[PDB]
Amino acid sequence: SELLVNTKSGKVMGTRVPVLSSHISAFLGIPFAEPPVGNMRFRRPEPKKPWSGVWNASTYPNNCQQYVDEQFPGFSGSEMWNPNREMSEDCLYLNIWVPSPRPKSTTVMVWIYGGGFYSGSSTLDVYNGKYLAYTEEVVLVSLSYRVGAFGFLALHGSQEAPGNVGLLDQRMALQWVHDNIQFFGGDPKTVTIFGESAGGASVGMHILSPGSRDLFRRAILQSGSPNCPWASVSVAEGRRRAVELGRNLNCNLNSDEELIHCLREKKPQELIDVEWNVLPFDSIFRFSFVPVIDGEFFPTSLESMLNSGNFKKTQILLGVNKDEGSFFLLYGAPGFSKDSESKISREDFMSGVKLSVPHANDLGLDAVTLQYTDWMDDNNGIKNRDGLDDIVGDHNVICPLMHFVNKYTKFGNGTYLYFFNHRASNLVWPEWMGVIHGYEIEFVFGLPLVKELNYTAEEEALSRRIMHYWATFAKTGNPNEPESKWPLFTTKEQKFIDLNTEPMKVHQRLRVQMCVFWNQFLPKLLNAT
Amino acid sequence: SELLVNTKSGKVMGTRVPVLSSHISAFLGIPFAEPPVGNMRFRRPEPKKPWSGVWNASTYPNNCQQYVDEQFPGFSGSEMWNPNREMSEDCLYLNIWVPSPRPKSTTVMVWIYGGGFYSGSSTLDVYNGKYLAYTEEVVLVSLSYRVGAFGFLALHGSQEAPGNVGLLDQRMALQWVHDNIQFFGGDPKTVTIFGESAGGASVGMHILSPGSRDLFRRAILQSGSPNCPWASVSVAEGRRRAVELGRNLNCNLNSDEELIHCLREKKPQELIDVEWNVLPFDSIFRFSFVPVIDGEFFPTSLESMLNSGNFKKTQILLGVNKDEGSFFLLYGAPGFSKDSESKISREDFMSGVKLSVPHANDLGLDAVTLQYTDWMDDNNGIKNRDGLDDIVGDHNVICPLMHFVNKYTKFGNGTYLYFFNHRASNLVWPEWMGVIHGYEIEFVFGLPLVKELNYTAEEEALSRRIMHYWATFAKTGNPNEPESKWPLFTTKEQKFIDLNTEPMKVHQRLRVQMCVFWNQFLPKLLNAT
Ligand SMILES: *[C@@H]1O[C@H](CO)[C@@H](O[C@H]2O[C@H](CO)[C@@H](O)[C@H](O)[C@H]2NC(C)=O)[C@H](O)[C@H]1NC(C)=O
Ligand SMILES: C/C=C1\[C@@H]2C=C(C)C[C@@]1(N)c1ccc(=O)[nH]c1C2
Ligand SMILES: C/C=C1\[C@@H]2C=C(C)C[C@@]1(N)c1ccc(=O)[nH]c1C2
Ligand SMILES: *[C@@H]1O[C@H](CO)[C@@H](O)[C@H](O)[C@H]1NC(C)=O
Ligand SMILES: *[C@@H]1O[C@H](CO)[C@@H](O)[C@H](O)[C@H]1NC(C)=O
Ligand SMILES: *[C@@H]1O[C@H](CO)[C@@H](O)[C@H](O)[C@H]1NC(C)=O
Ligand SMILES: *[C@@H]1O[C@H](CO)[C@@H](O)[C@H](O)[C@H]1NC(C)=O
Repeated sequence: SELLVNTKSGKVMGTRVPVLSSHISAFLGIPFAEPPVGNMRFRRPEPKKPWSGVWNASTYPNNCQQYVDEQFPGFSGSEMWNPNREMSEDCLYLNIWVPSPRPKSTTVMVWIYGGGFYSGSSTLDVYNGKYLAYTEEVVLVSLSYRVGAFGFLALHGSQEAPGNVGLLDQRMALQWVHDNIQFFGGDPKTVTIFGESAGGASVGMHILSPGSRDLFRRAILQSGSPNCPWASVSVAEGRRRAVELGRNLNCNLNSDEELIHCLREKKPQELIDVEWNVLPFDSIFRFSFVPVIDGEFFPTSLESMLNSGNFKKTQILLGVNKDEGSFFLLYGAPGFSKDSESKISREDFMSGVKLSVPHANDLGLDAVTLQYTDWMDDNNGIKNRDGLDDIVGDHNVICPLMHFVNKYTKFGNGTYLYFFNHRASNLVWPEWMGVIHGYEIEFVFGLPLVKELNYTAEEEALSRRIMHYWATFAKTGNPNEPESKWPLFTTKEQKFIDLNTEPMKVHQRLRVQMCVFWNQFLPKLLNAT
Repeated sequence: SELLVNTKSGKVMGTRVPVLSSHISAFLGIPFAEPPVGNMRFRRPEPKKPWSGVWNASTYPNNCQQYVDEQFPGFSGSEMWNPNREMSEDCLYLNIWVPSPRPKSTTVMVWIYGGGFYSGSSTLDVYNGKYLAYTEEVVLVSLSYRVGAFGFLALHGSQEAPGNVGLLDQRMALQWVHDNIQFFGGDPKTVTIFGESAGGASVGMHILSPGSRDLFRRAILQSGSPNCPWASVSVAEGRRRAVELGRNLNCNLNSDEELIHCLREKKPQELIDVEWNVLPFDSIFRFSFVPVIDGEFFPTSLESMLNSGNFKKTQILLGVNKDEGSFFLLYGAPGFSKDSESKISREDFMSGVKLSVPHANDLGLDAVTLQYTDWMDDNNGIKNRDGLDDIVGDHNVICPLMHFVNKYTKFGNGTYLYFFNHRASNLVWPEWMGVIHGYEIEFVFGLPLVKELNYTAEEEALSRRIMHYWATFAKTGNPNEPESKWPLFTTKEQKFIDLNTEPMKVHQRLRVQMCVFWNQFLPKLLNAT
């Protein structure tokens, strides 16, 4: 039967799912690791022990334990991102959408979700892979990995909580795909990993880490880079946050063994309740438990790895959205509100700058403020709001990604850069937020093709165009069909294209003026002072 | 006789001079101090001893000893600024143009020339006061003062070469005007001092210095402010440069007395020959012997004086030209030439930045470079050239002046700001230089009214308009006739007007973006690092 697949770990039974007046196969909730529960919490993952009989893969699995966004109860804009399945530490499963009839050896795409390493679910409606798998004839896989303390508590030197285990979960899923995707009709030698936000940083981290490189062929990074200021911490900071977490739960802090034991006896929600109390600074776009530069998963600092060309050399396709920063200003910066135009006063602007660049001294803050202020109209509420939006987006997403693309392109085999600037016609978030962080995902996964979702014909066309770009790239290493051509990004010309409902346009040096400030000047200033 | 005036110092005989098909009286070469020759070199000036008989004031006096510009022999563009009379240390004289018939008590304007405190002559063709005196019915006076080492060698603590003596020469001339202008038909209670470049800085210095304040009523500053980075040095730097000058002339440096004695035995040209060798840095728009913050002429630092409102409170009219920096880049920056378009490479740009901000460390240089570079087109020769032009103009003239105007306006009785951006149709300097430092002078002095000079009718109209603005301001403290109105500059609105052949336009916050960088950010950065 088409819904029955025998893998190296055992047999799995899928289910037929309808999609755009047709059907395909779906194998949901396939385990790729032993449940990281009990004495295994914080530990590196273990491969799932093979099973006898048939594994029922007809329904979505549980979501990992995580902070749940309750800032706007009942509001779909924020709740569509929250876990939509019961949460549980027993959450290491993957999902696969397979075209019908089953392919023999087709292109494979593996999705990595990414809410700042503290949130994410492979089961969100916006991650339904049936549309992409069906439309582009690719085997679509979505994995999962532990987030929050569960996946990133780091007490370097300890083997019980070494850190980066959430990344290792991802790696184990990729290993499983590499070993078994052939049985689902996928070609294990043509696997493209792609993710957004922390998922985008994750993709880049697998490109960097020696132990992950051989597990995939190509990569796509959306609004996220491995070198993002929020994507990793030093072994020392990781340890500090781990100890501080223990302090919040009245744990014995005499030894790593004492701390870990205590943390393992706590219920999942107890860790989540105090998770945010360990951040070192009052800030936005900063998360508590994230990957650590340990000398193992990451041999050396990310910058020296990028500079020496110490990473997987292949083709990459990546880009950013127009207003990456708006979402984070809304959730934490004074003056912003979901139901107002959020015009910002000169004072809230300064408070925003402080929250946006927590690690900066006064001179650094002045440099930022000067760089983003229109001194011929410094009290313009809209300009202050948009200025902060750009500050947060440039610092946390765009400029770190541009640094990565320029460093990578020097050794890579092909780079394609995009700038997504289309605001969906059916967004429920206010207009001032613009093209929000994470909102290119629905186009990548083809939601606009679903009539009931109220997208415009132009948006459906955009989705199809993006899906075909992503799938063609995954298949050939070039988004262009062998129409206007998406030029290759080169060190010299640095071309990129815009992704919107208007006729494609090619541009050059994406926000270069600002990124030179964030990538070259500010770091030098903070280091000299 | 109309050409005979009895002053408190003796009788003087003037001469009738033709002007625009008419005539007026001119009393040229009137001495206001004892010749600062011999043992008086470097000393404070002494009042001229009264004389018996009639002083022949029919011809221009000698010009003070100074460096002579030979960068373009035979070229009028540069030579029209060189001394046009024999040079001599016996140069402390003033010139007066009086309307005919002689007024009884009319508005007085005193011009102060200013080539970086190292050059200047009251006899230049562009300083002919007959046009302004005649056209506006004002008594026009042009004074003189020692420049170079002769007027500013400073060995603080010594009474033989205390420094600032060139400023004291100016003061003595103003004292003479205050005491005797009534006999020429001028009203000593309505004297406006005005000057350009170092002359503009001088005007501001008389506004600041307690001992000069009571000698005039109003002030006009053109392309120069007292706080300019090149307008003054500390007592320590002044001493260092004085000693270094002695070192260049093989002087005994055991004591101030030894050094001064040696310097006084040297011929004037010997000091001038090595004058430029004492600068501390390789730089442009920096001069060797300039005013010193001595605690006497200047009670305290200029900034604390400006901040505490410790200065003469009256009305001021001041402004700048569009391309203040071009002239200095041409004479000293790599890549610039008088006969080429001077497109600058990225490397010469960096060399230019270094020469423009000599006192800055590498971080400071990077900040400047970043601020003036268009990173979407960093190798554009014209943009690099224009960028350097702006850097030099903003740092040395415009931003220091804007800082002065904002500090002054807080305590002053009325401020009028202008931005001169008309390039004369008959300039012989290349087009890339634009509206050059010092080129608004010919319009202020009315040269365009002279047909033989080949100006356009529109330029004649502009000159008349400017002359009437200057004279009406000198007379009433308001440039506007009791036509489009020149708005008052206020701390709040910060309005100013443009001066060109096009219909007057009012603007706000003159180059505020750049000046915040130069006046607030860069100083803070250099101080923190
Ligand atoms: C990506 O790598 C390929 C192969 O390493 C580059 O193309 C090569 O194609 C052949 C090998 O398969 C060689 O014979 C060619 O010489 C080589 N291409 C050239 C002209 O050097 C390809 O250029 C790389 N693409 C990018 C964008 O770097
Ligand atoms: C940085 C946090 C994110 C990102 C964007 C949004 C809108 C919500 C978020 N919590 C989230 C939640 C779940 C998820 O899968 N991705 C993301 C990406
Ligand atoms: C800073 C030096 C200057 C200024 C502008 C020019 C063009 C020449 C200059 N040497 C000069 C020479 C004589 C003079 O009277 N003024 C000036 C003003
Ligand atoms: C598991 O499979 C059975 C059929 O064997 C069926 O009830 C359903 O698809 C799954 N059970 C659940 C989770 O309801
Ligand atoms: C489409 O529009 C209807 C009615 O306006 C609305 O109720 C519905 O929520 C929209 N579609 C979606 C995304 O549910
Ligand atoms: C000085 O005055 C005399 C007349 O007394 C006359 O020769 C001329 O105006 C002046 N002399 C000079 C400098 O030629
Ligand atoms: C006016 O033009 C003539 C002829 O073109 C030129 O020789 C002269 O120099 C100009 N006028 C001046 C400033 O001398």
